[PDB]
Amino acid sequence: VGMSLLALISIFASCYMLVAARSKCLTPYALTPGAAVPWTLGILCCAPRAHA
Amino acid sequence: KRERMCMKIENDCIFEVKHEGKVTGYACLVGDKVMKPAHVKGVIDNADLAKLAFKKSSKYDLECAQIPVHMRSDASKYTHEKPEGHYNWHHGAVQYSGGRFTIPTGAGKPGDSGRPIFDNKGRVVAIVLGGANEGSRTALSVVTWNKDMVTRVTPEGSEEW
Amino acid sequence: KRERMCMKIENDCIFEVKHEGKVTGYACLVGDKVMKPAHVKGVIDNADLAKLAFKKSSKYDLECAQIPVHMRSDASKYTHEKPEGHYNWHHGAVQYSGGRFTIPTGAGKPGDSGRPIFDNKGRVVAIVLGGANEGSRTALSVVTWNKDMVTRVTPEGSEEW
Repeated sequence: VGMSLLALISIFASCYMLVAARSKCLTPYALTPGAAVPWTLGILCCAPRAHA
Repeated sequence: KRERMCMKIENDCIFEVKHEGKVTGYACLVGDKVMKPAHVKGVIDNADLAKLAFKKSSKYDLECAQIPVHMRSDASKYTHEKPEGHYNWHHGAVQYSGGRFTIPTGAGKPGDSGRPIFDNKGRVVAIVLGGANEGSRTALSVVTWNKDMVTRVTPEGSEEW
Repeated sequence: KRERMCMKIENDCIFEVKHEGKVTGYACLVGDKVMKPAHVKGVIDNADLAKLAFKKSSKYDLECAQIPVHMRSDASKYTHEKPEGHYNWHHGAVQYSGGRFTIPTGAGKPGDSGRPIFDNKGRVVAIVLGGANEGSRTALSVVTWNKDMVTRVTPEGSEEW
């Protein structure tokens, strides 16, 4: 039980870190009326799939 | 002429924000995005803009959202070019020298955050956040645009209006 | 002056398409290819063009075919430059602002799809597909030409005419 709990905590922490990194790297582009840089779009998937 | 068109654009593109029945800040319609400073708290005095989802970012102190389709024609026009000279503002004229927005009069008051700084051709250049009292002049803590980046300029001693 | 040869080229480069006997769209001759947008259905009111093989592409909502040899002298002229300003149209003048084609009147109605948008010198710039009601204005969803590629611009909320 302890091992499973530790593994779940670690994987959730890592997933949260990935999500936070994506959101923080992608946020400045939603504060401009500009483009999304398809090069970064492909690697960093975002909610707007085709719009803007 | 310039003042009249500036007021006409402002009346159709600026909305007050009410908190506890009092004004706290202004939300402006620039391009296709509703813009409002993050530190200002309250609700926008508009039913349509009230239910929109805002993407917040404390680093730039700004909340943005996508405008509804039926209000897309009542928004101002933007620019990213900031040459040296003078620019218009609702409380007079602002001087841009060496990357600094300075208010000669020091007429800024708390609750005036979010008022756009206008260009000569009626375009929006930047959005004010607060002012820094440097002698008889008030340096502006302002948020502006690069070609595709948002950059926040904060002179020393600035306080959030 | 401009409206005269504008509608004259429109007379020489627009053929109606009728489905169940009622007009539904217009097909125009640009360069060396007949263009009719894919969403509208019907038959071209001409024996020669109705017999041609039209290449299908639902991604660009455009149907193209190569014009016959003896209609080559009755075709308009094309270009790939889109400077900011005003351009001509069958129902008036269109406004180009920030990468958008907008109708000042908002009088666009279903059945007007495929009507070309002209330049000042009579060259063709884009083809009208549909519009989106931006309150007092309507943003045009059109298909244009890059230097060597076809691109489609569709504002949100647009409906196909």
